[PDB]
Amino acid sequence: IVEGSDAEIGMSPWQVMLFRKSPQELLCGASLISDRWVLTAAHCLLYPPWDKNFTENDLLVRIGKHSRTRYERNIEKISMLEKIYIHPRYNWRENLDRDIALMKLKKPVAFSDYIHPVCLPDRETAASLLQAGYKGRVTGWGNLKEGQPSVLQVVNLPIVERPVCKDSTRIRITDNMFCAGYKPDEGKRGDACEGDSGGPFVMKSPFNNRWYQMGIVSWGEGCDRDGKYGFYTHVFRLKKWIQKVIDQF
Amino acid sequence: ADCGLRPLFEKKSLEDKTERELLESYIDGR
Ligand SMILES: N=C(N)NCCC[C@@H]1NC(=O)C[C@@H]2CCCN2C(=O)CN(Cc2ccccc2CO)Cc2ccccc2CSC[C@@H](C(N)=O)NC1=O
Ligand SMILES: CC(=O)N[C@@H]1[C@@H](O)[C@H](O)[C@@H](CO)O[C@H]1O
Ligand code: NA
Repeated sequence: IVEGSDAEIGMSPWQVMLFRKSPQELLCGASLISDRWVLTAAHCLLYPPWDKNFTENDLLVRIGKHSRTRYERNIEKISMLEKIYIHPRYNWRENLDRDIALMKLKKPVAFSDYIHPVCLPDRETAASLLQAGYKGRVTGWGNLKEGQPSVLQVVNLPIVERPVCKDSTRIRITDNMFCAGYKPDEGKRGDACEGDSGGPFVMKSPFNNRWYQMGIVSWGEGCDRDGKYGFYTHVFRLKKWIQKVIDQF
Repeated sequence: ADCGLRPLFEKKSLEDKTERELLESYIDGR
């Protein structure tokens, strides 16, 4: 996270760390949506241009952590993964369209004060909240500039108009993504950086006070560049794929 | 049916340090 701040303890109880098994290396953010399903970005698992094709064997997730350094005894958990599911129409070649992946935990995790699932956006929350000018929140342990934090970092960022997202890049953007971040003339900064990929973009509903995950940190041109915006997988638009996978398996 | 409600904040009627900035963007942001 760039230009964020330290999270309060338990501020993001749905946070998940995606590690490569060996050498043990922090790869990405992720999010807990139930006692055994974790949401992340497909490109955290499959990106050929970096010779990246992980399987369930290669990875672990750590849940409930707060300080990347400190080992939080009796607070943090570790889970191997049973299977991973990349969206079939994931398009890594052209534009990272449908940058979304599900990971099933080998054994379910126990909820606690520090481990709690986020909501998937329903149709009503999606229509009221996912609008330009409304701010969401991004969290992760990625780089602080384009420099690794101890404690989870958090930043709030507004959603940007779709025409403005399109004109910021040559990439062919789709309705399965949205972009967020401040504009150069709004005098505030902030963005997700590498390491933060696959982490959640959440918004708190004023209707019922729950937090919903509207986005997955997907791509951007560097980090926190003027006139550039973070791009986020549009979680609600891929909810039926999420639901078809979870019911199936 | 318990998603989105944080043990250490919503469940304790405690507000985190920056969530108000989000609520206010619903007023000012459009
Ligand atoms: N989420 C944020 N807001 N901020 C952090 C973004 C870091 C940034 N994006 C990634 O890490 C995403 C993917 C996953 C692996 C690296 N990816 C990129 O090159 C993807 N691309 C878009 C793209 C999509 C599909 C096919 C090709 C591309 C072109 O590349 C980002 C991009 C967009 C426009 C112009 C240039 C770039 C490359 S810029 C440096 C590069 C790197 N070497 O790290 N990427 C990043 O810095
Ligand atoms: C995506 C790719 O390039 N190769 C994968 C391979 O890594 C995986 O182990 C196997 C499962 O079907 O086959 C392909 O899906
Ligand atoms: Na920017």
